[PDB]
Amino acid sequence: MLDAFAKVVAQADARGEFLTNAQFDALSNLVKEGNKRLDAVNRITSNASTIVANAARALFAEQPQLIQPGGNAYTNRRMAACLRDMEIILRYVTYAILAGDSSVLDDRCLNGLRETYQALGTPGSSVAVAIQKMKDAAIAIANDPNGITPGDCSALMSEIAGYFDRAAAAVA
Amino acid sequence: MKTPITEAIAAADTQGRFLSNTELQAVDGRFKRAVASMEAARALTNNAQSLIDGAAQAVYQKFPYTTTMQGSQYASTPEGKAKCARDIGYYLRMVTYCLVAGGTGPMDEYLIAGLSEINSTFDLSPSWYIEALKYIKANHGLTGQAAVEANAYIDYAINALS
Ligand SMILES: *[C@@H](C)[C@H]1/C(=C/c2[nH]c(/C=C3N=C(/C=C4\NC(=O)C(CC)=C4C)C(C)=C\3CCC(=O)O)c(CCC(=O)O)c2C)NC(=O)[C@@H]1C
Ligand SMILES: *[C@H](C)[C@H]1/C(=C/c2[nH]c(/C=C3N=C(/C=C4\NC(=O)C(CC)=C4C)C(C)=C\3CCC(=O)O)c(CCC(=O)O)c2C)NC(=O)[C@@H]1C
Ligand SMILES: *[C@H](C)[C@H]1/C(=C/c2[nH]c(/C=C3N=C(/C=C4\NC(=O)C(CC)=C4C)C(C)=C\3CCC(=O)O)c(CCC(=O)O)c2C)NC(=O)[C@@H]1C
Repeated sequence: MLDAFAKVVAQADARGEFLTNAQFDALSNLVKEGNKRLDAVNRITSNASTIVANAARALFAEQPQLIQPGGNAYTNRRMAACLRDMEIILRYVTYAILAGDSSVLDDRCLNGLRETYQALGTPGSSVAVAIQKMKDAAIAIANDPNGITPGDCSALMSEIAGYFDRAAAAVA
Repeated sequence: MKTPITEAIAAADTQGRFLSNTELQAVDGRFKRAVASMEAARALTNNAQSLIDGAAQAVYQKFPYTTTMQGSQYASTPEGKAKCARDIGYYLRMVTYCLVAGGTGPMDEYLIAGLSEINSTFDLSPSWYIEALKYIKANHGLTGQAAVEANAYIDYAINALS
């Protein structure tokens, strides 16, 4: 697993090189902006059950065939597996946010996930939609100006969006 | 790779759970420490060649036989001196990487794993590399906690050679 710092170190080590000033500057900026990253992780983590439930309700309002009998989310066992999958993906995304690198999400969650759903008959495009709904909810929560010190989190929200988008693309 | 941030993630993942408040506080602490630690890494990087060159001489002055004993494993020859300067550069680079990442992981993974086997197989004396390390610790010219963070990873390397 890599965080943003280890990624830069690994890239540098493969070339046998000390860090450049551009790399130092990028990592120092990540540190200086660190409080915002911690808030995003904290806020999304603290609201995770809400993000999952509302994204699931939205998914099934939009794709009612999933909850018709015979649909992939019909029976409480399959519905519970689906909700669990949404929470798993969200959990690994919060790890990527803390790390500032997608490696943990790629290696421990996304790798092989498309094939897993194909083998099950779970439609990956529906999982991608669930993920995108969680994205929008997580970012509205993480970027909410209420009860937080005013400042610009837009670069971080784009980074967060990219992790969600990368997860959706992995199953789409 | 072990860092304070990946350690926190790994603990949460091991238990299938979201990150705890105590894990976020651990990353905050890493961010607070990163300031001086990255200061040291830039300083060492900017003066690396002087430190490498000076460290090479420190070793030869402490162990003059490495100057003249015939053998691959000696700085006997110009290629031996190249290999030795290279290795010293490797150790310094690893210290910069630990300072950048906030812990020992880069040196654990890229240098310490297998170190004893490499030094044994290739007839390389650990004392050689310890002397190089002591010279870097005394001549990097850092102070305050930048020197604290740096000398921690230096001592850590000396210990792995002991
Ligand atoms: C974007 C995410 C929104 C935003 C973020 C923002 N936060 C701060 C300042 C702080 N954030 C924290 C949070 C933590 N510190 C920790 O150690 C932990 C783990 C337990 C957390 C969650 C803290 C302590 C601060 C400093 C004190 C404070 O509340 O001001 C800022 C200010 C700038 C900075 O980086 O310090 C900002 C901008 N603000 C917004 O408007 C976004 C919606
Ligand atoms: C929910 C939006 C959609 C859905 C989900 C669904 N998933 C499964 C079964 C499994 N899901 C996984 C995924 C993971 N397990 C892990 O450990 C990890 C990370 C390491 C992931 C990403 C796996 C492995 C399975 C099979 C094994 C298991 O169930 O534990 C199901 C059940 C399939 C069945 O027929 O029993 C379902 C329903 N279905 C939908 O319709 C949503 C689009
Ligand atoms: C300098 C203190 C003394 C010295 C140096 C010397 N080293 C070698 C050969 C090797 N050095 C290493 C060290 C590393 N390889 C790595 O990947 C890492 C971590 C990034 C380290 C620390 C290794 C593995 C070798 C063997 C493989 C190689 O040749 O690269 C030599 C040559 C040994 C030989 O028999 O050809 C020398 C001379 N010798 C002295 O006398 C200096 C005091």
